[PDB]
Amino acid sequence: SITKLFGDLCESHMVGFSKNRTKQTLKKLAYDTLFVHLFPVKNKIIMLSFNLRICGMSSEADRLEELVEYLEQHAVLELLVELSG
Amino acid sequence: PNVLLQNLCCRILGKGEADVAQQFQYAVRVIGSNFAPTVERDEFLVTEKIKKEFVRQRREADGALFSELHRKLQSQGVLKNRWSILYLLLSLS
Amino acid sequence: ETMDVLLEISRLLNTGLDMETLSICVRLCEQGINPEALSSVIKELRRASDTLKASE
Amino acid sequence: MSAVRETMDVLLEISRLLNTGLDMETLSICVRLCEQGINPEALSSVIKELRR
Repeated sequence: SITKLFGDLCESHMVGFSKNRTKQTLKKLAYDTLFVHLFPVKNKIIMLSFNLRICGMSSEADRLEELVEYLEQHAVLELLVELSG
Repeated sequence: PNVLLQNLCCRILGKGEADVAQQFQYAVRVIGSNFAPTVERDEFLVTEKIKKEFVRQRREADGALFSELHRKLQSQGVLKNRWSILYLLLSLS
Repeated sequence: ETMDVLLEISRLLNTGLDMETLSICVRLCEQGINPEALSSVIKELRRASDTLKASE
Repeated sequence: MSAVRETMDVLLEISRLLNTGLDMETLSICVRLCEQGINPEALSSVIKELRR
Protein backbone atom coordinates (compact mmCIF):
# COMPACT_ATOMS: atom_id res chain seq x y z
CA SER A 1 0.00 0.00 0.00
CA ILE A 2 1.05 3.64 -0.59
CA THR A 3 0.89 4.27 3.23
CA LYS A 4 3.40 1.44 3.83
CA LEU A 5 5.74 2.63 1.01
CA PHE A 6 5.84 6.21 2.43
CA GLY A 7 6.50 4.65 5.86
CA ASP A 8 9.44 2.64 4.45
CA LEU A 9 10.69 5.79 2.55
CA CYS A 10 10.65 7.80 5.82
CA GLU A 11 12.60 4.97 7.57
CA SER A 12 15.33 4.99 4.85
CA HIS A 13 15.93 8.72 5.62
CA MET A 14 16.38 7.79 9.35
CA VAL A 15 19.35 5.45 8.60
CA GLY A 16 22.51 6.61 10.43
CA PHE A 17 20.64 8.84 12.98
CA SER A 18 12.35 9.57 19.72
CA LYS A 19 12.41 7.15 16.72
CA ASN A 20 8.59 6.97 16.58
CA ARG A 21 8.27 10.79 16.92
CA THR A 22 10.84 11.40 14.12
CA LYS A 23 9.09 8.81 11.89
CA GLN A 24 5.72 10.59 12.43
CA THR A 25 7.28 14.04 11.74
CA LEU A 26 8.85 12.76 8.47
CA LYS A 27 5.53 11.07 7.47
CA LYS A 28 3.58 14.29 8.14
CA LEU A 29 6.13 16.31 6.11
CA ALA A 30 5.97 13.80 3.20
CA TYR A 31 2.13 13.98 3.03
CA ASP A 32 2.01 17.80 3.47
CA THR A 33 4.58 18.20 0.60
CA LEU A 34 2.69 15.67 -1.61
CA PHE A 35 -0.63 17.53 -1.10
CA VAL A 36 0.92 20.99 -1.77
CA HIS A 37 2.31 19.66 -5.07
CA LEU A 38 -1.02 18.02 -6.13
CA PHE A 39 -2.84 21.37 -5.60
CA PRO A 40 9.12 15.19 -22.57
CA VAL A 41 11.51 13.15 -20.35
CA LYS A 42 13.67 12.36 -23.44
CA ASN A 43 14.33 16.10 -23.98
CA LYS A 44 15.25 16.55 -20.28
CA ILE A 45 17.67 13.55 -20.66
CA ILE A 46 19.28 15.17 -23.79
CA MET A 47 19.72 18.40 -21.75
CA LEU A 48 21.32 16.36 -18.91
CA SER A 49 23.72 14.54 -21.32
CA PHE A 50 24.70 17.95 -22.79
CA ASN A 51 25.35 19.28 -19.23
CA LEU A 52 27.60 16.24 -18.50
CA ARG A 53 29.59 16.86 -21.77
CA ILE A 54 30.18 20.61 -20.98
CA CYS A 55 31.46 19.53 -17.50
CA GLY A 56 33.98 17.16 -19.24
CA MET A 57 31.93 14.02 -18.24
CA SER A 58 31.48 12.86 -21.88
CA SER A 59 31.83 9.13 -21.01
CA GLU A 60 29.04 9.48 -18.40
CA ALA A 61 26.90 11.34 -20.99
CA ASP A 62 27.42 8.55 -23.61
CA ARG A 63 26.62 5.94 -20.91
CA LEU A 64 23.45 7.82 -19.83
CA GLU A 65 22.23 7.93 -23.48
CA GLU A 66 23.01 4.16 -23.94
CA LEU A 67 21.18 3.17 -20.69
CA VAL A 68 18.10 5.25 -21.64
CA GLU A 69 18.05 3.81 -25.19
CA TYR A 70 18.32 0.29 -23.66
CA LEU A 71 15.29 1.12 -21.43
CA GLU A 72 13.30 2.47 -24.45
CA GLN A 73 14.18 -0.54 -26.71
CA HIS A 74 8.46 6.77 -17.90
CA ALA A 75 7.36 8.05 -14.44
CA VAL A 76 10.51 6.45 -12.90
CA LEU A 77 12.76 8.14 -15.52
CA GLU A 78 10.98 11.47 -14.90
CA LEU A 79 11.62 11.06 -11.12
CA LEU A 80 15.36 10.40 -11.75
CA VAL A 81 15.53 13.51 -13.99
CA GLU A 82 13.72 15.68 -11.36
CA LEU A 83 16.25 14.39 -8.73
CA SER A 84 19.33 15.05 -10.95
CA GLY A 85 22.15 16.77 -8.95
CA PRO B 1 20.64 27.89 -25.70
CA ASN B 2 18.85 24.46 -25.52
CA VAL B 3 15.25 25.81 -26.00
CA LEU B 4 16.49 28.03 -28.88
CA LEU B 5 18.16 24.97 -30.50
CA GLN B 6 14.94 22.90 -30.11
CA ASN B 7 12.94 25.77 -31.72
CA LEU B 8 15.54 25.85 -34.56
CA CYS B 9 15.02 22.09 -35.20
CA CYS B 10 11.18 22.46 -35.14
CA ARG B 11 11.30 25.39 -37.64
CA ILE B 12 13.74 23.90 -40.19
CA LEU B 13 12.04 20.44 -40.20
CA GLY B 14 8.44 21.80 -40.01
CA LYS B 15 7.84 19.38 -37.07
CA GLY B 16 6.67 19.53 -33.44
CA GLU B 17 9.01 19.25 -30.42
CA ALA B 18 8.17 15.52 -29.97
CA ASP B 19 9.01 14.68 -33.64
CA VAL B 20 12.46 16.44 -33.66
CA ALA B 21 13.96 14.67 -30.60
CA GLN B 22 16.66 12.79 -32.62
CA GLN B 23 17.71 15.94 -34.58
CA PHE B 24 17.72 17.96 -31.32
CA GLN B 25 20.02 15.37 -29.63
CA TYR B 26 22.27 15.42 -32.74
CA ALA B 27 22.40 19.26 -32.58
CA VAL B 28 23.19 19.27 -28.79
CA ARG B 29 26.01 16.73 -29.40
CA VAL B 30 27.57 18.78 -32.27
CA ILE B 31 27.40 22.07 -30.29
CA GLY B 32 28.75 20.38 -27.10
CA SER B 33 31.76 18.83 -28.94
CA ASN B 34 32.72 22.14 -30.70
CA PHE B 35 32.62 24.73 -27.88
CA ALA B 36 35.49 26.90 -29.24
CA PRO B 37 35.76 28.39 -32.78
CA THR B 38 38.66 26.84 -34.75
CA VAL B 39 38.92 30.10 -36.76
CA GLU B 40 40.21 33.53 -35.69
CA ARG B 41 37.46 35.77 -34.16
CA ASP B 42 38.05 38.77 -36.50
CA GLU B 43 35.02 40.64 -37.94
CA PHE B 44 37.26 42.31 -40.60
CA LEU B 45 38.52 38.93 -41.94
CA VAL B 46 34.87 37.74 -42.42
CA THR B 47 33.79 40.99 -44.10
CA GLU B 48 36.74 40.52 -46.53
CA LYS B 49 35.72 36.85 -47.20
CA ILE B 50 32.09 37.99 -47.86
CA LYS B 51 33.28 40.75 -50.29
CA LYS B 52 35.56 38.20 -52.07
CA GLU B 53 32.56 35.84 -52.46
CA PHE B 54 30.50 38.58 -54.22
CA VAL B 55 33.52 39.26 -56.53
CA ARG B 56 33.86 35.47 -57.22
CA GLN B 57 30.12 35.39 -58.14
CA ARG B 58 30.36 38.54 -60.43
CA ARG B 59 28.00 40.35 -57.99
CA GLU B 60 30.13 43.48 -57.32
CA ALA B 61 26.99 45.66 -56.79
CA ASP B 62 25.82 43.30 -53.98
CA GLY B 63 29.37 43.51 -52.49
CA ALA B 64 29.06 47.34 -52.38
CA LEU B 65 25.58 47.07 -50.76
CA PHE B 66 27.00 44.54 -48.23
CA SER B 67 29.76 47.08 -47.32
CA GLU B 68 27.07 49.74 -46.58
CA LEU B 69 24.96 47.28 -44.54
CA HIS B 70 28.10 46.18 -42.61
CA ARG B 71 28.88 49.87 -41.78
CA LYS B 72 25.25 50.33 -40.56
CA LEU B 73 25.51 47.12 -38.46
CA GLN B 74 28.72 48.47 -36.85
CA SER B 75 27.19 51.92 -36.07
CA GLN B 76 24.09 50.45 -34.31
CA GLY B 77 26.24 48.96 -31.46
CA VAL B 78 23.43 46.44 -30.54
CA LEU B 79 25.31 43.15 -31.21
CA LYS B 80 28.32 41.90 -29.20
CA ASN B 81 29.29 38.90 -31.39
CA ARG B 82 28.96 40.56 -34.88
CA TRP B 83 31.91 38.43 -36.19
CA SER B 84 30.05 35.17 -35.30
CA ILE B 85 26.78 36.26 -36.98
CA LEU B 86 28.60 37.37 -40.19
CA TYR B 87 30.62 34.09 -40.15
CA LEU B 88 27.39 32.05 -39.78
CA LEU B 89 25.74 33.96 -42.69
CA LEU B 90 28.88 33.39 -44.86
CA SER B 91 28.93 29.68 -43.83
CA LEU B 92 25.27 29.33 -45.00
CA SER B 93 25.62 31.35 -48.30
CA GLU C 1 18.51 -6.02 -14.97
CA THR C 2 15.91 -3.17 -15.31
CA MET C 3 16.40 -2.15 -11.62
CA ASP C 4 20.23 -2.28 -12.09
CA VAL C 5 20.01 -0.04 -15.21
CA LEU C 6 17.77 2.42 -13.28
CA LEU C 7 20.31 2.40 -10.40
CA GLU C 8 23.17 3.13 -12.88
CA ILE C 9 21.18 6.10 -14.33
CA SER C 10 20.46 7.23 -10.71
CA ARG C 11 24.26 7.27 -10.01
CA LEU C 12 25.20 9.06 -13.28
CA LEU C 13 22.58 11.75 -12.47
CA ASN C 14 23.88 11.97 -8.84
CA THR C 15 20.28 11.58 -7.52
CA GLY C 16 21.56 10.21 -4.15
CA LEU C 17 19.12 7.23 -4.40
CA ASP C 18 20.27 3.74 -3.35
CA MET C 19 18.71 0.41 -4.49
CA GLU C 20 16.30 0.28 -1.47
CA THR C 21 14.99 3.86 -1.82
CA LEU C 22 14.81 3.47 -5.64
CA SER C 23 12.78 0.21 -5.22
CA ILE C 24 10.31 2.11 -2.96
CA CYS C 25 10.09 4.95 -5.53
CA VAL C 26 9.42 2.54 -8.47
CA ARG C 27 6.53 0.98 -6.47
CA LEU C 28 5.13 4.47 -5.64
CA CYS C 29 5.18 5.39 -9.38
CA GLU C 30 3.50 1.99 -10.18
CA GLN C 31 0.72 3.06 -7.71
CA GLY C 32 0.17 6.36 -9.65
CA ILE C 33 2.23 8.75 -7.47
CA ASN C 34 3.28 11.74 -9.62
CA PRO C 35 7.14 11.82 -10.16
CA GLU C 36 7.41 15.64 -9.75
CA ALA C 37 5.47 15.44 -6.44
CA LEU C 38 7.56 12.43 -5.27
CA SER C 39 10.84 14.27 -6.13
CA SER C 40 9.65 17.21 -3.96
CA VAL C 41 8.86 14.78 -1.09
CA ILE C 42 12.36 13.18 -1.33
CA LYS C 43 14.07 16.64 -1.39
CA GLU C 44 12.11 17.74 1.74
CA LEU C 45 12.73 14.40 3.57
CA ARG C 46 16.53 14.77 2.96
CA ARG C 47 16.56 18.42 4.19
CA ALA C 48 14.48 17.53 7.28
CA SER C 49 16.62 14.42 8.06
CA ASP C 50 19.85 16.47 7.89
CA THR C 51 18.39 19.29 10.05
CA LEU C 52 17.22 16.71 12.63
CA LYS C 53 20.65 14.89 12.59
CA ALA C 54 22.37 18.27 13.21
CA SER C 55 20.00 18.92 16.19
CA GLU C 56 20.42 15.52 18.00
CA MET D 1 13.50 48.03 -28.95
CA SER D 2 13.70 50.21 -32.16
CA ALA D 3 17.49 49.73 -32.51
CA VAL D 4 17.02 45.90 -32.11
CA ARG D 5 14.39 45.78 -34.92
CA GLU D 6 16.53 47.99 -37.20
CA THR D 7 19.54 45.70 -36.46
CA MET D 8 17.50 42.57 -37.35
CA ASP D 9 16.30 44.25 -40.59
CA VAL D 10 19.97 44.95 -41.63
CA LEU D 11 20.90 41.31 -40.81
CA LEU D 12 17.92 40.05 -42.88
CA GLU D 13 19.11 42.15 -45.87
CA ILE D 14 22.69 40.73 -45.54
CA SER D 15 21.13 37.22 -45.19
CA ARG D 16 19.15 37.74 -48.46
CA LEU D 17 22.21 39.10 -50.35
CA LEU D 18 24.14 35.97 -49.29
CA ASN D 19 21.18 33.71 -50.38
CA THR D 20 21.38 31.91 -46.99
CA GLY D 21 17.69 30.76 -47.17
CA LEU D 22 17.00 32.06 -43.60
CA ASP D 23 13.67 33.73 -42.70
CA MET D 24 13.39 36.49 -40.02
CA GLU D 25 12.37 34.12 -37.18
CA THR D 26 15.07 31.45 -37.90
CA LEU D 27 17.60 34.32 -38.24
CA SER D 28 16.41 35.69 -34.84
CA ILE D 29 17.10 32.25 -33.25
CA CYS D 30 20.58 32.13 -34.88
CA VAL D 31 21.44 35.69 -33.62
CA ARG D 32 20.34 34.79 -30.03
CA LEU D 33 22.42 31.55 -30.13
CA CYS D 34 25.54 33.45 -31.37
CA GLU D 35 25.04 36.23 -28.72
CA GLN D 36 24.85 33.37 -26.12
CA GLY D 37 28.36 32.25 -27.30
CA ILE D 38 27.35 29.25 -29.49
CA ASN D 39 30.13 28.39 -31.97
CA PRO D 40 29.01 29.61 -35.46
CA GLU D 41 30.92 26.68 -37.17
CA ALA D 42 29.04 24.06 -35.13
CA LEU D 43 25.73 25.96 -35.62
CA SER D 44 26.26 26.18 -39.43
CA SER D 45 26.94 22.39 -39.54
CA VAL D 46 23.72 21.70 -37.57
CA ILE D 47 21.65 23.99 -39.88
CA LYS D 48 23.10 22.27 -43.01
CA GLU D 49 22.24 18.81 -41.57
CA LEU D 50 18.69 19.89 -40.55
CA ARG D 51 18.06 21.20 -44.12
CA ARG D 52 19.13 17.84 -45.65
